[PDB]
Amino acid sequence: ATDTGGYAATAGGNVTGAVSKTATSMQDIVNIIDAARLDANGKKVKGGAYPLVITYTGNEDSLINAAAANICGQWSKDPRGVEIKEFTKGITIIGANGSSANFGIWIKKSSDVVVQNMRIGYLPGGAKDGDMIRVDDSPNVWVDHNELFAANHECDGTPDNDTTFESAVDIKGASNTVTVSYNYIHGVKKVGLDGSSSSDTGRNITYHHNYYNDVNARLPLQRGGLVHAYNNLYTNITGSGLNVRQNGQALIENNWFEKAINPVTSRYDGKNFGTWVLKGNNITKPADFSTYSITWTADTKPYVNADSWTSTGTFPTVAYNYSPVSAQCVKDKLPGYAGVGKNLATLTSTAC
Ligand SMILES: [Ca+2]
Repeated sequence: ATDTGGYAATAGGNVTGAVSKTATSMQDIVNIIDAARLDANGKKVKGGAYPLVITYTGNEDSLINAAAANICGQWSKDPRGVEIKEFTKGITIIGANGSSANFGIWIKKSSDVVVQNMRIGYLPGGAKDGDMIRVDDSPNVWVDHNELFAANHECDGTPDNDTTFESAVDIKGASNTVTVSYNYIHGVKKVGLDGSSSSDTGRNITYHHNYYNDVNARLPLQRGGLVHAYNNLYTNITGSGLNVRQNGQALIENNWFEKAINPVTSRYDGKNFGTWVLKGNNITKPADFSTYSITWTADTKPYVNADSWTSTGTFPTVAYNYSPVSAQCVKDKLPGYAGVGKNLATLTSTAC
């Protein structure tokens, strides 16, 4: 019921007393959440009055298709997103098949929120934090079976030459336990941070069974804490992958890396290098780099790359229960389980 296969343990809105609602538009989602804060007497209840299961049936393909055709006109528009602020009764936002959104989900100071089967893409407002999914000061969040996409490209003359599009899954603050699973993330320059700054360290996050394709960096950009990445398929990484910083620890197991530049590294700070424990990935030694097109580059400040493909530290005993399939099975099967319209199907060895 509360098993996500990672550090997050939540059933979201699928609990006792849950109220099911259908949202046909972004504004409905907003109105529905607002109504869920009132008690039988019409007075607001801190954290929400009752649990919710919102089924989003909206479709914004027209907005998405128009944006895909004019990539550079997106960054300067107003950002669009539904905010889930201080809602702790339990909430699940699940898209209907055929559903789509050109707006993001921004979670702040909440807990026990699950967002599933949502196809989100080409969001406007990259220069004003137009994230697809943001988890801020929010423990027990599960982002599962979603398709997050844009174009892995940077337009000219954008603020900081970094704002053509914002991130897919940014995690920051006290979001102590989070699970990011079965997502199909493609065409994204900045996938997601795990800590917004050098001081924003900590958290225990699990990234499992995600399919990354044509992404530039931040898988994630980790600042301290623990990150467990297993059964992910990493292909066409154009910049860097898992960047473990501020003495963070990562357990990188049974993943498949292919056509990736700097898949596992610790760079951009020049100090306080993170560590990684590598085991069961398709790459087992430097000899495999050529086999899978793994390239390494240096940085202008002191850095550490896993070009020796050896463990550089340790990792505490993994709390939860999980059963990873082989890296080969991920490569062969994952694409059919990750994303939307897969009916939240999970990959087990039985299917390998
Ligand atoms: Ca952001």
